[PDB]
Amino acid sequence: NVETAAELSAVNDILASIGEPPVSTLEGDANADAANARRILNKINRQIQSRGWTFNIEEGITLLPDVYSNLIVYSDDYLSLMSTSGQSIYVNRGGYVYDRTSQSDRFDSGITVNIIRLRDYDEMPECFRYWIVTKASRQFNNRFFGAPEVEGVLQEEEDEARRLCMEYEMDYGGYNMLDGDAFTSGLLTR
Amino acid sequence: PKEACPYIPIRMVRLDGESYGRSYIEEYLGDLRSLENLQEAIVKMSMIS
Repeated sequence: NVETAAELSAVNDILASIGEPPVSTLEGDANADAANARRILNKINRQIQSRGWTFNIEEGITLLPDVYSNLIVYSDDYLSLMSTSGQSIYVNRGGYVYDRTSQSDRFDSGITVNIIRLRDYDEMPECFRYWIVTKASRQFNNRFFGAPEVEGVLQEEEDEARRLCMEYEMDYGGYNMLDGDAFTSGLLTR
Repeated sequence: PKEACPYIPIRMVRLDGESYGRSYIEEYLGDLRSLENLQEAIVKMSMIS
């Protein structure tokens, strides 16, 4: 891809656990350590935005099919997509979203989806940046530099980072039991 | 005449140098409202159940 000013610091902090800083990562056939850690970084990104957080879940989004092909396109950018209310009826098939109850693929009008879109190492809160850096550091530890004690401390410190990031999520978007949900909103109408 | 005034203004609890009256519920309003809150919750806390 393209160099990013914060992503180089991420790949550097992966190698902060083991060894030396690389520079700028902008070559395919290159420093194998940097490109390898960059792959681990993007994998932990694509996994850490998979779990569902309340800034990533774009709620009422509308997708539109192509006018010629009449066929709305699932993507690898579309990380995990579900329907709005319940008993979601959309699934990927060929690379295209598909109804499993209407038994059809061609859509006339648009479609309303709760979708997760894949974002970068940037466009994320610093809580989640520290958590992707620490979990990818644990993976990079376990797969190349197999030392036991640094694995123990990165496991403990991953748990602390996830603790902070759950605190960020329950502080982002205050969820009150009795005045904000769908069932016991109507029970307390006088 | 002074004594046979057909407009009769009635006060419940009188106070000195004050043209109107204060209700009897006023004097026990606060423990009334402290009941209100304390009771309100309970109903709300029931609904969570």
